[PDB]
Amino acid sequence: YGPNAKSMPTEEGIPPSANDLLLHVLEGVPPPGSRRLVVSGGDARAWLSNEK
Amino acid sequence: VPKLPCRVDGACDATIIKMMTDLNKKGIKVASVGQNYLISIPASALFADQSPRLNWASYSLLNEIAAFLKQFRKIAITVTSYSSKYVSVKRERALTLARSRVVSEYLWSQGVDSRIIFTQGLGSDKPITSYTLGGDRSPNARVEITFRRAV
Amino acid sequence: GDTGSLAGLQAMADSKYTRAQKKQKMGKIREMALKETALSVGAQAGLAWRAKIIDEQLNKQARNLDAIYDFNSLVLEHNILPPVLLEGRNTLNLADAQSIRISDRTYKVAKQAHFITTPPTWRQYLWMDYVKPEAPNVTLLPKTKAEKEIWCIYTERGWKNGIDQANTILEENIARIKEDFGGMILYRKLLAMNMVSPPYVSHTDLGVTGDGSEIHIDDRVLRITALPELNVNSAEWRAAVAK
Amino acid sequence: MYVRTNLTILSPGWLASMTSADGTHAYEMQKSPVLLVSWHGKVMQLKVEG
Amino acid sequence: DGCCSKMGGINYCDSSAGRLVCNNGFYSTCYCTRHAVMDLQFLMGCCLWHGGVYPQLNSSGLVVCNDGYVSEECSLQK
Amino acid sequence: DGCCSKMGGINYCDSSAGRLVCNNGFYSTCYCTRHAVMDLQFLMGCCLWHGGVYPQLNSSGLVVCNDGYVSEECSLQK
Amino acid sequence: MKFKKPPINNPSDDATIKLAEAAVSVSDSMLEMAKVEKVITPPSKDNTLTIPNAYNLQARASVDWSGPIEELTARIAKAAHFRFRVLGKSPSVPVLISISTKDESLAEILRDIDYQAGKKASIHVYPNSQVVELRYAKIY
Repeated sequence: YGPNAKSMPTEEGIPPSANDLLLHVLEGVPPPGSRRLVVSGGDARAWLSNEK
Repeated sequence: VPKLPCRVDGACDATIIKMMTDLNKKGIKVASVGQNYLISIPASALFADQSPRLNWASYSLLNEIAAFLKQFRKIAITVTSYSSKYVSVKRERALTLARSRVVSEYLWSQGVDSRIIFTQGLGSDKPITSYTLGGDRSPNARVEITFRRAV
Repeated sequence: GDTGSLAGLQAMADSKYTRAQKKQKMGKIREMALKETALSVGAQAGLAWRAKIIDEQLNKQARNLDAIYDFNSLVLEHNILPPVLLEGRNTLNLADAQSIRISDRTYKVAKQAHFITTPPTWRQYLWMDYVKPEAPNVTLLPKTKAEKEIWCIYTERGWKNGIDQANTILEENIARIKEDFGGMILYRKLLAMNMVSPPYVSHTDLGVTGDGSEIHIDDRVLRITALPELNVNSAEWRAAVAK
Repeated sequence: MYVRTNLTILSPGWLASMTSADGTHAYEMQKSPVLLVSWHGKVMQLKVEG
Repeated sequence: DGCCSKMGGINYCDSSAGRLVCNNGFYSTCYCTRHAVMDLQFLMGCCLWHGGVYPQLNSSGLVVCNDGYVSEECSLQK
Repeated sequence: DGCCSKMGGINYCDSSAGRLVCNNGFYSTCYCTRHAVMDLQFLMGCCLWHGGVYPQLNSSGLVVCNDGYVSEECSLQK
Repeated sequence: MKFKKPPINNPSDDATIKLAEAAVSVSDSMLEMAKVEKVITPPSKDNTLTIPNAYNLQARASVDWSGPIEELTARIAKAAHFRFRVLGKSPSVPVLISISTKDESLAEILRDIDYQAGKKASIHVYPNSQVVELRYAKIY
């Protein structure tokens, strides 16, 4: 492609599988840098890592 | 934390054991094992002789039973009915099934917070004594309520 | 007064009303400050009280809303929310003079179909936010009994107005969710009627994949390829009947 | 099979989907003899053998 | 006050159930840990069933939730 | 003033009809909602059957309406 | 000499009035679409042959449930004193059925469960083998 070739054909491949942090979350270890959360009404745990 | 509940709403264990003591003093059989509980009621104190009809004063005992049953957290309640051998197997089974259906309908009509109620009857299938000489006044004629307390 | 204005002006020509307006001067001057504050705090109190009462009633009869709204029935077999459709009957348009354009019926796709994880609930639309107010602010105290009374009745009128606005917001939410469910049921009726194409969604299958550190067992990809839409092929439409 | 088309594939799944501005589309497909193409709304089937 | 009232008194609280076991063989109806089964079907707070309340400091009394929804029922009127 | 007067009293406002319901099974003669049938034949204001009163600022007392008409009897005379 | 009209009640709520008048139109639309759907689609067969009725199956139940299927059907299997069999992988999307009923036997309870599940799963009961099997959809 030349420098004037601003046009590009657009490609889509496979969507990503999952998030590997959820393995540690399902284990019970929070990801590093995540913040604690308060869970009320039942027995559960929660964290905030990438504002999710 | 005051906004969070401290106990279950409308609960006092002293009142629970008090009305339990009053029922066992009256003659209502109360049975506890683990968190599994059963209560046995004599069928002659509720129905007429071999017929599915209720006394007008029976609603007091039913109201007391529902008041006691409101105090627990539950999932599944089971009622079984037992009678004495009168005519055939079919008639006694049908009578026990009808009595269980009527008492289960009234107990669901009262606002008890259960999920599933199972109702069944057996007639004179399972005796609880070798003594089988009395009529409907015999202790084998009974209705049993059974459940397991959640948590 | 100004109704029998001849006699009203003849009475105004007397000097006693010229000094009777000088005592209504302070009344009309010290008036407008109390009403705005009373109306504001009444609006806050009425909105909060009506909101709490209406949320209590909603939670009281919460079960039949779940009974009447089964979005799980309407969700199609590939976990796809059906799209939302609108209709219109006996349409006309008069843009200007010498120009009319009318038609029988119209159909409009509002929201496109997409994937979903959980069915919606009525709590996403009909629940109202309740926070108790705890800040009664006083700018000025109503000194006389008369201004205290007009403060009370203006607070009452604000209470009524806040109740009415809460009713309006709840009614708008009701119309919104009724619009959504009507669009769903009209799409179902139309796909029964064979006037809209069904969606199409492809599945891609791969076995094990990944490196010696990460592996996945059954790599499955589900992708909605063809959106539903209206079809113009009029001869391919099946009519109905009734008994 | 690597297929260049002006059409699109609908049924069996896709792995790599390249598309240009003029409508030329490149599809990476696993070994399958039967395909379904949705031409402008109507879908027809194509079978390719060796 | 007295959770195991007219009973043996409180033995101790189990945090696995969040429930207080009395000195007699019974479960008290009181709660001890916040990770226990409540029955909460009513809550306060604005911007519920949305992105939550936006934590910005708006100059006006208008409050808009994080998912773009406007919280007029918590906003200030005139 | 008394809507269900000399009756059982006022039960509630049927807002489907916008009308009060007496304790005995009859509708009151009063209304209770503004979305009801109030048969009025007299109105107020000027620039009527037109675009309304134009809210622009005029140096004189001449009020124009939004359809271009001028309400003379609503205007300041001389 | 005093006059009256019969159906007098406790005072009402306008929000419930609005909900009722919305749901009347909703239910009418549902009724007519169900009518035209039943007219258009020809029925073929009933599931009562696949789900028959026998003894120790007429014991009754009153059930409210609005959760996942598996706990409820394991509960009714324990009631039935029957073995349980599972076929197919459980999908990642959960399957949820809400049930509000009163005094229904187990056979039509299972029929309503299977009808409300629809395409997602199927139920079979072999009373001679005293088993109840559920099978997920062989889909995707």
